[PDB]
Amino acid sequence: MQIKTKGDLVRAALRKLGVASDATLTDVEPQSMQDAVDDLEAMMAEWYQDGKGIITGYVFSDDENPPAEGDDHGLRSSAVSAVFHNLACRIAPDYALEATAKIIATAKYGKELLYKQTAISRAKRAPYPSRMPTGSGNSFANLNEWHYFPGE
Amino acid sequence: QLIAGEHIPIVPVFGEWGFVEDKEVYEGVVRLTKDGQRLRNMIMSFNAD
Repeated sequence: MQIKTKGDLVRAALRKLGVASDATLTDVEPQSMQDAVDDLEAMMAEWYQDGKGIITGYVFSDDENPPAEGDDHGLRSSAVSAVFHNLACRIAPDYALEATAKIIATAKYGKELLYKQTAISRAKRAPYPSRMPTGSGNSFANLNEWHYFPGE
Repeated sequence: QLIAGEHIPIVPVFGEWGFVEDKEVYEGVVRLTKDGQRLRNMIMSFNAD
């Protein structure tokens, strides 16, 4: 992917907005880019609820290394589009803007597709209750005196 | 110690007795209802909960 850093993500979001790109004659001053990177970090941290949210492989920047922009985001090839579409939607209000309908639809689709595989993994069935008999047709358990499922 | 008689003094009583594959099996009347009764106990306990 050509989009390999948090600033690359922000640049793609701004280009999707139409605020600034490589072709424009006016560009955003770097405080704006730093604010957008802070917005991206806050959004990703809110998504990834300390390990219980959306799993993406995103690497949160450390304060010791100074510039967040320039750090690789660590996302897979398939999450970049979702993340930067959501970022465009999230940082549109800074510039007195409203993300267009196509951008909003793509943001929804990307977030859902991001959670799809983790939802499939998290859809698990709990073990048998502690009061559930093992069955006399299991032979091994009957002979080992393990007539009831442990549970929990 | 020699004891009286020509036979071993222990007499066994069997229920449903047989050999399956060179292995003894003997069964009463209770072995075969344990599954149903355990299930009934479990379902009654679930309903009481």
